Amino acid sequence: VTLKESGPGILQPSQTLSLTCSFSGFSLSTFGMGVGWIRQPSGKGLEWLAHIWWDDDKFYNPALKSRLTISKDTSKNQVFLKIANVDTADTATYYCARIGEDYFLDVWGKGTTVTVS
Amino acid sequence: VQLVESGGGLVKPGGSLRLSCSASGFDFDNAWMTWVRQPPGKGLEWVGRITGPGEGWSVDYAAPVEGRFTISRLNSINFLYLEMNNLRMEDSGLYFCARTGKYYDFWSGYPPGEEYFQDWGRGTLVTVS
Amino acid sequence: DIQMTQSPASLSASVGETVTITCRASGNIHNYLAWYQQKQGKSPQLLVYNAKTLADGVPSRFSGSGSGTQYSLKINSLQPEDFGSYYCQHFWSAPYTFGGGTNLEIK
Amino acid sequence: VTQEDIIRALASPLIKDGMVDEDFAEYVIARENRSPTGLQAKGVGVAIPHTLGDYVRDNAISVGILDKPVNFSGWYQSPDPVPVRVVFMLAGRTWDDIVIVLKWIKDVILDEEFMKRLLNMSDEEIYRQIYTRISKAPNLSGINFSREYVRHLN
Amino acid sequence: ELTQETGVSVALGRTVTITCRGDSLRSHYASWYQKKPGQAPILLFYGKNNRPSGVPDRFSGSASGNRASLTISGAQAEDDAEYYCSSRDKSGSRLSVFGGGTKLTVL
Ligand SMILES: *[C@@H]1O[C@H](CO)[C@@H](O[C@@H]2O[C@H](CO)[C@@H](O)[C@H](O)[C@H]2NC(C)=O)[C@H](O)[C@H]1NC(C)=O
Repeated sequence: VTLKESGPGILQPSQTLSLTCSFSGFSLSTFGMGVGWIRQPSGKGLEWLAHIWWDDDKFYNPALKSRLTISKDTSKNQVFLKIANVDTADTATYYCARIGEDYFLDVWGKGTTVTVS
Repeated sequence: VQLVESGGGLVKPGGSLRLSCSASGFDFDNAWMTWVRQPPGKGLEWVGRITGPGEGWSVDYAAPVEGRFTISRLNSINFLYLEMNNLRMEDSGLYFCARTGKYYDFWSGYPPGEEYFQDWGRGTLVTVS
Repeated sequence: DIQMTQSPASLSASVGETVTITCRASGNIHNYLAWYQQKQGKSPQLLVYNAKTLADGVPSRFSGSGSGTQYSLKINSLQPEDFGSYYCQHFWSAPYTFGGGTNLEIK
Repeated sequence: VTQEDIIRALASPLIKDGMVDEDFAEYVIARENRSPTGLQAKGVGVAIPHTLGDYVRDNAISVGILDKPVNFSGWYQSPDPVPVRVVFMLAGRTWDDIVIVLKWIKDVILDEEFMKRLLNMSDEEIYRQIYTRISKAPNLSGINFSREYVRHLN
Repeated sequence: ELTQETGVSVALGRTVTITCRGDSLRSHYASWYQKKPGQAPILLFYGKNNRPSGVPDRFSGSASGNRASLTISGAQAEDDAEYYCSSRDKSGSRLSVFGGGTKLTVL
């Protein structure tokens, strides 16, 4: 039931990065299940960016709506985060976390570090 | 509200005839309408019902006449028509044209609800011989 | 949009005392609230969910309370293993925004 | 916090999606004014606006939750309007689809525990439980219901 | 399907009820229509408790179980007529059925 994350280490400003979450031991087709993305700038608290429910609907935080896209693929147990036009301010730790039935983030990954040059 | 039927007459067994019903005083387009018949000396039996625009002009026929009678409407001229083919002796009687509405009591009714006859015309007599 | 306020900005406590933290909503979110604790360099872990129900594997000394727009977490007999950063999350409507949090330090 | 704004608030996602006609809101307000749809339940008051007309393009249920109840005149007459917080806007194109869904909601309303929880749920939870109740029956296929159609009013 | 009494009689000024029986009446309410020979019939009873305009308040319908009835109090000479009960042929069906009717004689 372990979540795994992978993505670019050091990237150039204004390009698009693609962060991929791999799932294992858990099926993303189950009713009531879903997954979201959490960003934590260094030295700051955490903020919510987006999540997807089992039915492939989408919700995005309005403040950054223009720069967030998620592609869900049940086959191969993958979630693709595409974040466009990365600015200096977007340096942060990113986490893949399950939304959970009854609304709670019960399973968290180890996280990944994203640094903007 | 006035409904005047016409087109009845004497037809030999195996023949055909078109009946017409003029309804005025209450609009044709959104209201279901029903045909009912009465052989002389006997009670009523239901003949059939034509639905409105939202149902695709579906027509529900009574079992003893299903597959033999055709009910249709022409809104561009505002008339209701019934075309009968291959009539037999049991089909003789006075045919009435009727308006149909809906009724359902929210807590106590059952789907698909009940249908209410809002008024009836005087009828046209059809005989067989 | 629903905003949320974490209070106090910071707390100061010793080992063995009972302390409380408060998370106040800007709107009526009912019981769709969860509490998490993050350790330095580690992913945050869940403490309590549905405002008052303790999660499996979390010690019984954690307790949620409050109502309406204002909710709180009480932690009794604080031990060395429990220090870190605490956060509340509201699941009433998207975006699922977070509070500013608080750092609880060993004195 | 009047009833006309409530009608517009629940009609909006159906006009945007194309489930109802653009002028649907006017037909349903006129229907409510001529024949009100307020119901006094033994639990909490419920209103079920519907037009039964041919304007609606397809079948849909739009569910609104009000924190501040609004007085809807009773379906079964009576002199006392019923305060309603839960609004079920019902679109459909035949007499039978509306009647069957009315029966389904009737079974929903008399479930006391469902209604008691319903008063305190988020919009997504309402979506999940109504979606489940709709899909459980073999009938009522072909009625659209989406997350956008469940909303809180203010 | 729907069975009615062959015929009944009532004395002038007295109260009688006419009973309609059938199996479809457990789920759906019957409607009542009155026809006087030579005239078009006039509509008498709608659904559970709805008297249409143009009908006097001297009589009303009721139904329960597998029975339905129309109660006519103080019958006058103009009430001599055939009464028809109508309902569904089967519960849940889209076809309507009329029974053989009842002849009401008022003396
Ligand atoms: C619905 O209407 C009733 C009747 O006007 C309201 O009840 C009245 O409320 C006033 C207070 O503003 C009292 O002084 C009256 O005595 C009440 N009368 C009755 C019969 O209850 C009720 O508050 C209204 N509810 C809403 C939501 O508008």
